[PDB]
Order: sequence, then C-alpha cells, then structure tokens
Amino acid sequence: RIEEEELTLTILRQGGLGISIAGGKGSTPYKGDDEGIFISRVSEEGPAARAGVRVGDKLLEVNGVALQGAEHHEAVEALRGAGTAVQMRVWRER
Amino acid sequence: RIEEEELTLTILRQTGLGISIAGGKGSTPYKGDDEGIFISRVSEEGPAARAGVRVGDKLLEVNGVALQGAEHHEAVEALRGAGTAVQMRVWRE
Amino acid sequence: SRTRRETQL
Amino acid sequence: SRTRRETQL
Ligand SMILES: OC[C@H]1O[C@@H](O)[C@@H](O)[C@@H](O)[C@H]1O
Ligand SMILES: [N+]
Repeated sequence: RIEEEELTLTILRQGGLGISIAGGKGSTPYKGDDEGIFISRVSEEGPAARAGVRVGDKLLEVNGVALQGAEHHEAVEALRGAGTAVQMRVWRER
Repeated sequence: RIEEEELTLTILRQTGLGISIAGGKGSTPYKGDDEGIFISRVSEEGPAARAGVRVGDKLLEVNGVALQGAEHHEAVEALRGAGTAVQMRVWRE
Repeated sequence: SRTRRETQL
Repeated sequence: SRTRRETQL
C-alpha cells in the first residue's frame, strides 16, 4: 500500500453508482496476485465517472469502512449502504 | 496471495545466496503499490540462478518464516540466518 | 481454482 | 517519500 499516493473521490448518488467492482479476499484476483477490490467498469453516464473514478482503481475505503484485505461482499455491503455521498479512497498507478 | 500458484526453490548457500532483495512494509515499493519482498537481482553465476530463482519473484516464506507483510530487515534476517539450505517459496506469473 | 466475483453497483 | 531499501545476500 502507498497511502500517501491515494486519491479521495466523492460519488454523489442521484440508487446507482455507475461502477462494477471485482476481486476481494479469496476471490479470483483482478490482476496478478492482488486480492484487492478493484473498479472493473465505469459507466460513462453514471455519477462515479463524473466524480473522477476510473477503471483499474483499487478501492481501499468507503465512507470510513476500510476495505484493505476485505472480501468481495464486504465492499458490496459498504457501497450499497454508503448513502447519498460515497467517499471512496482509491489508489491508481501514475 | 495465490498459494496454489506458488513455487518452492531451495538454494544451497555457498561457502552467499547470489541475490538482492528489495521492498518491504514501509519501504519504497518494488512495483506498483506492492510492499512485498521482491528478488531485485540474481547473480548469473550464483546458486539462486541455478536453483531457478528469477528477478521479479515475490518472496513469501524462508525456512518457515512468513514474509507476507514483513519489513525489509525481517526478510534480510530470515535469509541471513537460514543456514546452508534456504528453502524459499515465491510467486511468479 | 477460485470464485470470480463481479458486482454492478 | 519512503526509504528505498535493497540488500545483497
Ligand atoms: O500484477 C501484480 C502486481 O501488479 C501491480 O500493479 C501492483 O499494483 C501489484 O498489484 C502487484 O502484485
Ligand atoms: N460474495
């Protein structure tokens, strides 16, 4: 992890975040041996795209809920109950 | 981690190991955001090269010492005190 | 030999 | 902004 390089993006839900997530502890890794939660898809018309979310981003926190080393369902539950504003901490390569 | 995809290579220490490691928790990552212990160099004439070790391998255990989430010095101490036979399991591919 | 999981949100 | 560490063994 590189927490000093992480980004914070806020999705203003209008139901509907306009993303797909993949991965999780014990799941088939999204890339290499990384079992993290990744943004696998971003809808061009959804709020996540407008908030600056991109495919390939690694999801590390959602509204205070830490997702480092989390199982897939834990991220889903954190995102489904996040509320109108979904503050996500992500890491991307630059 | 993918334990089903890991390799186990046994290095016969020379009367060294012929490798360099880099990375570790809190250190500059060897690649991306991965703070794991990586093989950064492999001497072409050293025992690690002949034992099948390759640059880029992620080091996960050395003679029972688990290195997942370990600091750099923990890997060094585990490898330096491993003995004449250094059984390390790594992940590649 | 794992379960691939993907969820649209 | 971290310490890069490399050790020859
Ligand atoms: O492919 C695996 C590697 O991908 C890189 O992008 C790193 O972020 C990390 O995931 C590492 O294990
Ligand atoms: N799940």
